[PDB]
Amino acid sequence: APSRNGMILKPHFHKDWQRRVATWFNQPARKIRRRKARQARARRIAPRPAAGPIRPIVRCPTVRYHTKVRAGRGFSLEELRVAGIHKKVARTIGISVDPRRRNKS
Amino acid sequence: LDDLYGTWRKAASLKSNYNLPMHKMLNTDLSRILKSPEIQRALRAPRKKIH
Amino acid sequence: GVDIRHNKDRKVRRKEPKSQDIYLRLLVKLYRFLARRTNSTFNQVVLKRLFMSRTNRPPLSLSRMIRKMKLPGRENKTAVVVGTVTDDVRVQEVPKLKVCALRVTSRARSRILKAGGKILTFDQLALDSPKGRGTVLLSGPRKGREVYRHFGKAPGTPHSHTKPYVRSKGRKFERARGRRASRGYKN
Amino acid sequence: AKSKNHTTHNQSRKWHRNGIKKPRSQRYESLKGVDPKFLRNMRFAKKHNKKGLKKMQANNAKAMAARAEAIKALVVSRKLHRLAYIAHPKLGRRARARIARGLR
Amino acid sequence: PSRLRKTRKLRGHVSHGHGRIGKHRKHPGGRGNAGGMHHHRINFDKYHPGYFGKVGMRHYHLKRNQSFCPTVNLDKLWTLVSEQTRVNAAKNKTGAAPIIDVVRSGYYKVLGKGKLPKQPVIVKAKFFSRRAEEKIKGVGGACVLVA
RNA sequence: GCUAAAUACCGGCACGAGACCGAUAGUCAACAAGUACCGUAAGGGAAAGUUGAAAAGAACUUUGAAGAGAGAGUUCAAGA
RNA sequence: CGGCUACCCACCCGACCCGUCUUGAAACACGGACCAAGGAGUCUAACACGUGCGCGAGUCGGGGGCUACGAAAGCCGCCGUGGCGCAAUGAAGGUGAAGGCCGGCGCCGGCCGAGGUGGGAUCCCGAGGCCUUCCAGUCCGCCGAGGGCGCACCACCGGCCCGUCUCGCCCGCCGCGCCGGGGAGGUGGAGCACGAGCGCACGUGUUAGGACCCGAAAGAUGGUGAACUAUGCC
RNA sequence: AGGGGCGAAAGACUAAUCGAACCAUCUAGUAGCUGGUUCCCUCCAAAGUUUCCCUCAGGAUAGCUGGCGCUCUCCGCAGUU
RNA sequence: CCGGCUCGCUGGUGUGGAGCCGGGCGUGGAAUGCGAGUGCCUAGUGGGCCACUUUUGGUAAGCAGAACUGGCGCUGCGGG
RNA sequence: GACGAGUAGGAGGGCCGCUGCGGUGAGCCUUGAAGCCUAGGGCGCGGGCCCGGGUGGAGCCGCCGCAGGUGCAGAUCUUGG
Ligand SMILES: [Mg+2]
Ligand SMILES: [Mg+2]
Ligand SMILES: [Mg+2]
Ligand SMILES: [Mg+2]
Ligand SMILES: [Mg+2]
Ligand SMILES: [Mg+2]
Ligand SMILES: [Mg+2]
Ligand SMILES: [Mg+2]
Ligand SMILES: [Mg+2]
Ligand SMILES: [Mg+2]
Ligand SMILES: [Mg+2]
Ligand SMILES: [Mg+2]
Ligand SMILES: [Mg+2]
Ligand SMILES: [Mg+2]
Ligand SMILES: [Mg+2]
Ligand SMILES: [Mg+2]
Ligand SMILES: [Mg+2]
Ligand SMILES: [Mg+2]
Ligand SMILES: [Mg+2]
Ligand SMILES: [Mg+2]
Ligand SMILES: [Mg+2]
Ligand SMILES: [Mg+2]
Ligand SMILES: [Mg+2]
Ligand SMILES: [Mg+2]
Ligand SMILES: [Mg+2]
Ligand SMILES: [Mg+2]
Ligand SMILES: [Mg+2]
Ligand SMILES: [Mg+2]
Ligand SMILES: [Mg+2]
Ligand SMILES: [Mg+2]
Ligand SMILES: [Mg+2]
Ligand SMILES: [Mg+2]
Ligand SMILES: [Mg+2]
Ligand SMILES: [Mg+2]
Ligand SMILES: [Mg+2]
Ligand SMILES: [Mg+2]
Ligand SMILES: [Mg+2]
Ligand SMILES: [Mg+2]
Ligand SMILES: [Mg+2]
Ligand SMILES: [Mg+2]
Ligand SMILES: [Mg+2]
Ligand SMILES: [Mg+2]
Ligand SMILES: [Mg+2]
Ligand SMILES: [Mg+2]
Ligand SMILES: [Mg+2]
Ligand SMILES: [Mg+2]
Ligand SMILES: [Mg+2]
Ligand SMILES: [Mg+2]
Ligand SMILES: [Mg+2]
Ligand SMILES: [Mg+2]
Ligand SMILES: [Mg+2]
Ligand SMILES: [Mg+2]
Ligand SMILES: [Mg+2]
Ligand SMILES: [Mg+2]
Ligand SMILES: [Mg+2]
Repeated sequence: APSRNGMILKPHFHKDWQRRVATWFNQPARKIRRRKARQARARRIAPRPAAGPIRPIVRCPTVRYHTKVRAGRGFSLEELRVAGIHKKVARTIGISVDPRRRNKS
Repeated sequence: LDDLYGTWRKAASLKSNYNLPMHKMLNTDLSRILKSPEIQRALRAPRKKIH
Repeated sequence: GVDIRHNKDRKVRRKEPKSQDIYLRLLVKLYRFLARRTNSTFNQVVLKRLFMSRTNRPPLSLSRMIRKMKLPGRENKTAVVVGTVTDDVRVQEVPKLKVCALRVTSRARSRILKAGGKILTFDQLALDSPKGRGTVLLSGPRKGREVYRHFGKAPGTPHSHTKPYVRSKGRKFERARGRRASRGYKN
Repeated sequence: AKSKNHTTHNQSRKWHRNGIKKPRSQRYESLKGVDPKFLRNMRFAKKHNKKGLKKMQANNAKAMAARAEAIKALVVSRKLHRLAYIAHPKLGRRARARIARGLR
Repeated sequence: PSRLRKTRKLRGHVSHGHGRIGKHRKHPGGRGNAGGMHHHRINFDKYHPGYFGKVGMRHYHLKRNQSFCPTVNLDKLWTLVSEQTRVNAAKNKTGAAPIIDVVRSGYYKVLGKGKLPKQPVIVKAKFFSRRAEEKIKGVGGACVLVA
């Protein structure tokens, strides 16, 4: 029985949603757990960078974001061979490598 | 404190963009405001004769 | 008994603000005294607009006050807005202004001061002018809120341009039956 | 399970409780529903009103001068009445002054 | 809070603010939007016109990035660049005009709505409206297209 | 065909906390509780906390067979 | 001696037992021996409206990261990605929101520049006047015939944007083409026409959830019974 | 062994349950139909009527009502003549 | 009412009509009474009944169905 | 100055009532708190509240804000007597 004026609504509560509901009461605890693991990792690799290896310059694919530059997955093999860095030693010295990247530019 | 919350004319140097909230009124002394010649001159005669 | 109907025997008008802001109540006290002890109705109108709620005093933009103070005759007057003076970015040159408002945004006041204006609150406005002489009282667009698009004659009715309540404007949402002359009828 | 069909008993009282108000007549009624050809003629007249401005201004100036020179060319009982005249504040001030002197 | 709700003042009244003749039953009018075509026809026609039926073509795999094209107006055009750019261009005597790269700001299409101040500009956008371009030409300026 | 990490946890071990509940409440169960008890069986399934600081739990006399009284005594208090 | 009130008794008047359904209840209508304890519009999400606060054409760290109560609190800004708003219309290809005047040959240079009318709270000017002996006389105020610029807002007339219909004449070229653009007049739009939104909190109403509390006749899934009884056999 | 068994056939018996046994779960199944719906005071104050519905014990929608206000005053309106 | 423009509509006729400006007239042009106007959210209701007069079916009905007004419902009090 | 009815229903004021939380009363309290009884003194229209007397032996309340599993005469209401 809808009222005089208002929206028509189609809530997705017709299933047994109460049986499967996730609550974030452990959010601060998980933040602390991530923080402690991150610090433990950082002190484990004493001189190595905390953020890990180095990732390449990459611009987003879609038209909406082709004017912005983000972080990449890894340096392409063509880029590595131009730089004179072996594909097996780059990861050892801390360079992210993924062989699937092409270079059309 | 001044570097934390900023001055009236200087914004906070440690916050990204913050400044002290401006007062809705400056001279809060209501009695002093009322008991001044400027306002009292432009007033009507009182009527304190209870009928 | 009496043949008196009490449907409207009680006025619905306000007598005090519905907010606990102490600064607003102090200004209310000041203008209460001025309204009851002066013969000028300007204070009474200011007192009423002080009593009015947030939505009844929409934020008057800088462009509106510039255009309204640009009218001939009211040169170097005092523009008084009971609401809020907000910065408007679609304007380049700001003349010297005499602004009296409850609050002005951080960059609007900077723009006016840079232009050479002066912003004074109501407590100092009373000292400058008890009766409000040499002042122009301005109000923002009270119908400017988006909710007024939904009010009036009901939608889906001939000669009624009312925005319907749609969860998402799009192709499939309330476009077929009552909107077209093909799928049934159109109003 | 029969029941009564139609009733109009309390409706008049319901109407008059809020009053059967006539529509609020307002000046300059809208022009919807008029003959489109006549409407087009009116819109064209309002569109081309601007060009006939200088002649209108001159005629208004001549009329104003005509009226300006025209205006230049043109340019119960007595005892109760007396007591009311005295009792009047503005016009009885001198009479009250004299009767005050008369008492002295 | 439940302290200020109406239920606190409904204690002592039998019907709890729901009527005595027609009791507050569970679902007297069906569940949700039931009977929109049958017994809620008046409401769904007086308040939701066009609700029933399909219209238009169907776009199966729709991606918002292809149609992504935010627009800006000429009144806000000068707001994108700093104030000192405009004042220096106005003060400039050699006739050099500032270049406004609206793409860097984040708008692809430029629409000409507001008054444009009398000052030469070079608007470097992705799309232009006819009135926007003619306003720029009329005020004195250039339009640069980029991909 | 293999592969940690970030991810899920009302079973289990050991923990900390609560704007929660306070013995008709809160788990069915604060106690010899999934016990007593019923059904052939699958299964169903309770009620039930408060002596006193310390038993100092009332020596001894008296009627009655005794239950149980009348004195006396312990205890700040047997109106514990 | 005073104490209406709270204990009992006596008298006069009134006085049918509560709840609920019903047009109509004290009803020969249903529930009700009495007492104690428990007991029924709560919570999540969405929307709308109104109110309070902050900021304001911006607004919001809700996710992540840095530093007993504290699982709090503060900070990030080249973590505002993203949501909402700032632009609508069309099914879509798409398009996407004032103009007028002057001089030269539809085009070039310059000027004015972002509607009009009626009602409009307030504000501005002022024909005179507000007396202490009387005259001229100034300064500070106050009232006022009349005249104005007119907030918000209402009504109408205009104008602009997108779809569509009709009548049309022009304009541009890197590829003069089944090319692209422009006018006037009607019409449809949840539009513009000098912002009003965003976040949080409160109240109300509706909805989906057990959804104010108790209540079925039923349906499905998986298991237990021939120790009574029905029947066959030994 | 349950929509199955068995019936010299009564829809009879199938553990006091048979025109479809018992137990647990789905399940707090749905109910336009009954019952109940908890403190005080103040103020305002109704309808059983129009239209539509496989609609008649119900709803949606107008009407009646309340609340919140807002724009003005010290011209307008009227169950009247 | 008085002048002056506009019109692509209609025309012998500055014809018709409409629109837009300017100017003037306050004894505020029946009585009486009353401060009005306007915008949002919204419960409950959607089984009625009775009475004067009008009136349909039925002989008639504390019958059934209509119209105006007033009541009961929602309402106590004095009288019957 | 005028007015005071009221079912369903709506709104407002509660220095009406219960539980817990943050503040606050140099708050109360074994020289006696909560609870309970009382032919006691009262106040407030009313929700209810403050003192007096008896039992009790260990916790309790006022004000400003916050939160709710917050008020019973019924429901062939549940448990117990
Ligand atoms: Mg309803
Ligand atoms: Mg990382
Ligand atoms: Mg009376
Ligand atoms: Mg009212
Ligand atoms: Mg009630
Ligand atoms: Mg009832
Ligand atoms: Mg109902
Ligand atoms: Mg409901
Ligand atoms: Mg049908
Ligand atoms: Mg694997
Ligand atoms: Mg902790
Ligand atoms: Mg117990
Ligand atoms: Mg107990
Ligand atoms: Mg228990
Ligand atoms: Mg017990
Ligand atoms: Mg005991
Ligand atoms: Mg006990
Ligand atoms: Mg004792
Ligand atoms: Mg004891
Ligand atoms: Mg009697
Ligand atoms: Mg009943
Ligand atoms: Mg019923
Ligand atoms: Mg009956
Ligand atoms: Mg009764
Ligand atoms: Mg009887
Ligand atoms: Mg009976
Ligand atoms: Mg019954
Ligand atoms: Mg009985
Ligand atoms: Mg109780
Ligand atoms: Mg609001
Ligand atoms: Mg969205
Ligand atoms: Mg609503
Ligand atoms: Mg609910
Ligand atoms: Mg059930
Ligand atoms: Mg079925
Ligand atoms: Mg056998
Ligand atoms: Mg078989
Ligand atoms: Mg048979
Ligand atoms: Mg069956
Ligand atoms: Mg239930
Ligand atoms: Mg009343
Ligand atoms: Mg029904
Ligand atoms: Mg309600
Ligand atoms: Mg009914
Ligand atoms: Mg009916
Ligand atoms: Mg009848
Ligand atoms: Mg009734
Ligand atoms: Mg009545
Ligand atoms: Mg009566
Ligand atoms: Mg008689
Ligand atoms: Mg009353
Ligand atoms: Mg609690
Ligand atoms: Mg007693
Ligand atoms: Mg002890
Ligand atoms: Mg009871």
